[PDB]
Amino acid sequence: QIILDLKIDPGERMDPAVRMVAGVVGHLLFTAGGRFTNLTQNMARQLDIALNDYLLYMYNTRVQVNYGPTGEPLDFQIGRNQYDCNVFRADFATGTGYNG
Amino acid sequence: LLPDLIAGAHQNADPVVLDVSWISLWFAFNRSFEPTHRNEMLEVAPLIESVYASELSVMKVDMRHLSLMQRRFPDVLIQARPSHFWKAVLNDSPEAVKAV
Amino acid sequence: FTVPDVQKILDDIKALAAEQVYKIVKVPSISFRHIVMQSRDRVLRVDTYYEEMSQVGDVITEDEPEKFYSTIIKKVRFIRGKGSFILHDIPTRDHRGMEVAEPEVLGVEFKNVLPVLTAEHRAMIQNALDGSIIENGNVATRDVDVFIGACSEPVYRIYNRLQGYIEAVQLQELRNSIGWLERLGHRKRITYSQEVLTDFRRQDTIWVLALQLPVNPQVVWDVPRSSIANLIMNIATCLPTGEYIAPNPRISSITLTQRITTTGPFAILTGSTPTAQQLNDVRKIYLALMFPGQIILDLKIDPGERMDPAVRMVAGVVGHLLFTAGGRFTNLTQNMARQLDIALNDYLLYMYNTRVQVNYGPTGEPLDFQIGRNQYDCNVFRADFATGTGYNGWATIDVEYREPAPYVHAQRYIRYCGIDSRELINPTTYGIGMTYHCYNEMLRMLVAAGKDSEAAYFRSMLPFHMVRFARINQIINEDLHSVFSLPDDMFNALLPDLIAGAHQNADPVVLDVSWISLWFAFNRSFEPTHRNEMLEVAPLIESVYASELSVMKVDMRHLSLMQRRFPDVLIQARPSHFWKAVLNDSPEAVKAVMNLSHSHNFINIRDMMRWVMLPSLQPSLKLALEEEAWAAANDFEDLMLTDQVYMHRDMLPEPRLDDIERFRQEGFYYTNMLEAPPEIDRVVQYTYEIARLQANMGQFRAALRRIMDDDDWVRFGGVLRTVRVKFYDARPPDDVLQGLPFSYDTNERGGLAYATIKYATETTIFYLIYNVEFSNTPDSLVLINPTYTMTKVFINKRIVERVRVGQILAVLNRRFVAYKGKMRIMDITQSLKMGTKLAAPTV
Amino acid sequence: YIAPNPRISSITLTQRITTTGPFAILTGSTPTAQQLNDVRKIYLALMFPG
Amino acid sequence: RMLVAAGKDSEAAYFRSMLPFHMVRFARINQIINEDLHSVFSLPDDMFNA
Repeated sequence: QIILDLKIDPGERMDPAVRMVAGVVGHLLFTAGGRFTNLTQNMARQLDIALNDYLLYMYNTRVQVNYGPTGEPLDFQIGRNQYDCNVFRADFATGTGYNG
Repeated sequence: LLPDLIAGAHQNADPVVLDVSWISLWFAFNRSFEPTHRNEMLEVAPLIESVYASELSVMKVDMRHLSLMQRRFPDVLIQARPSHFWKAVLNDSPEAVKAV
Repeated sequence: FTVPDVQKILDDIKALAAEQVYKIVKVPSISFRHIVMQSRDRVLRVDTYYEEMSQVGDVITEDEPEKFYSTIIKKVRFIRGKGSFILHDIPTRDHRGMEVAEPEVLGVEFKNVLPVLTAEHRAMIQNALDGSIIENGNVATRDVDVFIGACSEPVYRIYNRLQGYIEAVQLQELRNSIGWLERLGHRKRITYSQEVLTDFRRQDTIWVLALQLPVNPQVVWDVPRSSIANLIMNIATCLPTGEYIAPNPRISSITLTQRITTTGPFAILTGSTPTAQQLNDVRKIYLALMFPGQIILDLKIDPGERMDPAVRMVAGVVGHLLFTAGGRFTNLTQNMARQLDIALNDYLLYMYNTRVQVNYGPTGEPLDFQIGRNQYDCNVFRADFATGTGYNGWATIDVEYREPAPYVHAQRYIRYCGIDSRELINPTTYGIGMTYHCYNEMLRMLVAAGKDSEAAYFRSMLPFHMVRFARINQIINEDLHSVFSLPDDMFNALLPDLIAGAHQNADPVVLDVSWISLWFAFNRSFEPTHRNEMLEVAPLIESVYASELSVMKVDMRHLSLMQRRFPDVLIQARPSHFWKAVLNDSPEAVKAVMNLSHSHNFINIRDMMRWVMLPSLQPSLKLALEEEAWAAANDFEDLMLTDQVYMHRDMLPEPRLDDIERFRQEGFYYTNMLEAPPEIDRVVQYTYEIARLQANMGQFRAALRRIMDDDDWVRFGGVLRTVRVKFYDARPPDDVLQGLPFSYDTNERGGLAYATIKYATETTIFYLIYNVEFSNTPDSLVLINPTYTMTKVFINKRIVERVRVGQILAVLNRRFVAYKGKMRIMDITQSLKMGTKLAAPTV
Repeated sequence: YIAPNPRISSITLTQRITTTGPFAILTGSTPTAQQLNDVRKIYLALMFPG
Repeated sequence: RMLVAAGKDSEAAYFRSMLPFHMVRFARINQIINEDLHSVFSLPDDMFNA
């Protein structure tokens, strides 16, 4: 029965890492699938972008990435075991990528 | 509600939309909720709404009766509008449920 | 940054974005009025719209067609702004168990005929008032009201069109606008908001948008010879500003001053210090690298300056690495390549010793030899744009079409030396172990020349090199994607454009710098620590700009067809006349925007004609309103100008009052309005030439008196005349009654006779009412000599009508839409501008 | 007598960077009385051919 | 075409920009010659062709 949203305004300044960690905590802290909902589509997409960008920006020596066909975020495979991050995208009918 | 929101169907129950900040998610990640005591008015919770229900019951009843004369008598109700008897009953009524 | 004129004009554009043409009222504009005579059952119904146009503008004359165009545009804008209103919070009452409207919201005023009515008429008008109903209809699954009112057709069509526009906005446009905008937010790394769509009233609120969001790229691109203008305004609105930083000096300390006793050219150029001109030149170089093809660098050597050999050989060997100028695009003209190659051929020969055997090539072309123990063929490093060798993009993928782009005419993702623009860069550690072909081969031939120190230097600052191309990669592939970018087929032609030697295409601008400038560019790196602040308003700017362009396009399309419809009044005219007519009636913003382009290169009328036959137009409310307005304004009869005028003697009626009461019950009025044009046998066409010869012979006035004794009609000229409406209660003045539709003067000067004849340009229509007194004789108005009137004008449209008691309400045939007073209306057009930029992580 | 548009020789791109004319050294020049006389003479020879 | 062949480009660009001014100056001089000067004191075609 309650819907959240994300606020922007120029009056505040932050380290960009807040969103980098915020995508992770959002995917680990809300439920957006099953038989109900807690998110709306736009901020779910924003969290998807945040998690993708956290999985992309890295500081050690580089590992190899293979990008997928479409321009949707998380369309790639990564690393030595070739783990597919495409399962982490959010869809309301399916509900992958959250606590539910 | 979930098919309503995912299909855009017109619904009676609006899910209330709120807004938080980005770093607030990470802060809420590092907290826990502990109710060291329970609400006192819980011990008088049920009977309250019973009184609530009773008042609503009463008003619903005379609402119906008002409609009767709209069918019964057109000439003394030349300017009949449902808001007329709605406000007439809603004036002579306890202010509590009206405030609710 | 920007020159202040462009900043001022873009601020003016944003200001011009934020005004409102539509209106929200409670009762629509009143269109019909009733004049009550001494007649108690017949009144004069007059639609006030006709007289309302009749009092606007100045007289039309054939000598000034530009003023004619200005008046036409003014009247069209008058009718356009006349009906731009939306009904909201409409009053009503309730009886017969049904909600009934108000006589005011009917749009018709007849309050001044009630007290002279009778009992039966009051009963009938009461029943007719009770007749009107309001239906609880629906639109887009939202409840609305339907009722019947009265309005003139030209306003009604614009009202219907705006209803269609708002229905289309409420149906599909805003969702796809939001989706498009969010795709830009994803790609451009810019965050937006939807808070205003998410209150607890969102389900029952009517949305309004003034600007359509998705912008057609061809509408900006079709502007002829505006490529330079698009470029300059792109770099004005999208180019950000960072800072320059050098790497650790211990690098250059250990690589080119490992030996202290000896020295090299690089050892002397690494201790150099710049001046302001070199910083400006490095600015120019980075500007060139942020825009391939359109910006090309050239060379200057100042007359007061002298070059140094160390400077030039270092310049060549470093410029082989700082540019990509081959393959499918280019960066530098051929002269640049020739001097860089000459400097290379000098650098590979200054220290030539026994331990290196070099086989000189037979050709006289410079840089033709083989060097090293492998005896590598150094002939590859010729700079030909066909193969692209000698640059950085040689043997490297640069142009690709990965995913469906937001901006449909720009699909590109430009990747220099194989790096990708999707990974965010950690510049302190990124780039230790990435490489490509040309850099490695350059290292191999540097060692093959025996130059150890330069090899160590370049290998040391390989990460520096590639990370500043990484920053440039970011600044090119996320910020600069907009409708101002170079179109794909347009972009494909630059290499044929450069190598062919012709200029059918737009010629890219050129730029010039110095030799040591590229050295001072090499050992610096750019960082975008502060992005430009006008990014979040760009989509709004395009939608307005595209709207104004489409407005002038449709104005050209219809106004170019004026002369064919009216030959006799636009005889001496030119297309330049309506060109200046619309230049006088447009805001200054688009004029300045086309000033930045058309100042450099010339345009002509056929350029505009081909521009306006281009079918590119951008969806907007103003376009819809104007298009249906000009469609409604096609009949110039509604444009209060006509030629159906006649000078004909008729007699005013002078009635017999046998019964005062019966005559008073009926409504008698006079008008010299003509029901139909007369037969062609009773009228003769007169021009200036026949009148001139008539005066010349000396039988001018006598001919007119004779032909009018013949009781005929005269059509003085085919020149249009302004029309004017009057109402009176008494006799009109003699000037308008007995007046002549022409002018004729003759004087004497110096033994000669002079004569001039004019045709009247101002004509009027008027209505006369007869009021009688009870104690009057039946022959009170009877005169021995009836009066002469000599003005007759014909109009198709029934401007004024005498109406009986019941026929007044037959006008009720307009289907009007209403929104409930418990609704609310907002607009979120300026809400397009909101948004924040996600600064990339930086070290 | 009318001078040409100043924007033909150069165009600006930002606050500091701007193109320069190939004949920039000759563009910044102003005639004398004799040079005005010569300009008049050229236009008169132009205006009557032959 | 000659200056393009001569490797000279910026001068060619300046002239290609300059051309319309040149030809409209000559268009106006054509108007002056053919319209303004029609008088008996103009040279007849015999002398002009001789």
